Amino acid sequence: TFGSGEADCGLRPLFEKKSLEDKTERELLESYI
Amino acid sequence: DFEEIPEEYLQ
Amino acid sequence: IVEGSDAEIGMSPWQVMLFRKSPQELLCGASLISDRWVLTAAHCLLYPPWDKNFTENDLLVRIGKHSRTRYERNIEKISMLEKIYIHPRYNWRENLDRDIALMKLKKPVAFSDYIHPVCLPDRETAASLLQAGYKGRVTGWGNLKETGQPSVLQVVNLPIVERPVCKDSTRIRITDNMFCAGYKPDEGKRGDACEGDSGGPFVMKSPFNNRWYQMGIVSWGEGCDRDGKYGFYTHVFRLKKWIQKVIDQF
Ligand SMILES: C[C@H]1CCCC[C@H]1Oc1cccc(-c2nc3cc(C(N)=[NH2+])c(F)cc3[nH]2)c1[O-]
Ligand SMILES: [Ca+2]
Ligand code: NA
Repeated sequence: TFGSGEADCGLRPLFEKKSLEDKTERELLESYI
Repeated sequence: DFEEIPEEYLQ
Repeated sequence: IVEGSDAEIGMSPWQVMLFRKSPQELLCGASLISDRWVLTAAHCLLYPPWDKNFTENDLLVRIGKHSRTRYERNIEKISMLEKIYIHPRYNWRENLDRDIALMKLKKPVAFSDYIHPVCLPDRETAASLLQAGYKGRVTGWGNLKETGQPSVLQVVNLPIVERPVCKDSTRIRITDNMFCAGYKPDEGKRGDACEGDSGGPFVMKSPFNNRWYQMGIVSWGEGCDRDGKYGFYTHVFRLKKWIQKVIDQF
């Protein structure tokens, strides 16, 4: 249930699930130092 | 400018 | 979204569109957190100052979209609402403090490559990610300029700003239930959410487990992308107990 959410929440079919990155997510990851 | 949707969704 | 780009297909599978049946118009953005629950900003549904008070029957929720105006046959799903719950202490009189609402759908939706829920944060994730300097992402079909609307979903990545800076950019009283984000005038980069984007998600990607979490809801701003100004978002983690409660009560 929540805590996280629907268990498989936040993993995108077209990206995470296929190990593909979208064009600007790296920007985010890089800002976390 | 919104295209119409299936009448069925208004009800 | 101002100074943002077109999203990629399936980039934000949790993005929802609140659609009005008569007139048929985009009302606000929203997010899919379950197969039966949508999360939005309470001011998109109830805002007495302008005489706005929408009920179940006046809205439609459209999930799986990319194009703003077209009925994407075989891709998006349109659900009707069963119930709407507004936070009991939503403050429309003064600063839109606790600007959150939950909508229960008539039937569960099925996930697809374009429809998938977002995760809600937990204390630890909020703690480690909600730090000034860290960037989040906002999406929506809202205005492209303060003073038109895009053909597809737009996206922009913005840094979280130090609370002092947020408070010193406005006259409004900021509470612990909001945070602000955006670039400072001496940063070069621009970007902000705008009218039409209200209700949608501000999300971050955890570098620990690779999941996307929704940290904020687009709440308000003064103008769109003005220098010295920032966008304010509802702090989802601080209101989580309310979320859990209605979802495990209804
Ligand atoms: C669509 C109706 C629904 C009922 C009452 C609110 C009204 O919505 C709105 C009407 C006019 C402006 C906005 C709006 N401006 C906004 C500006 C910003 C920003 N960061 N600069 C934002 F995040 C959300 C906004 N939302 C807005 O959300
Ligand atoms: Ca890890
Ligand atoms: Na700004």
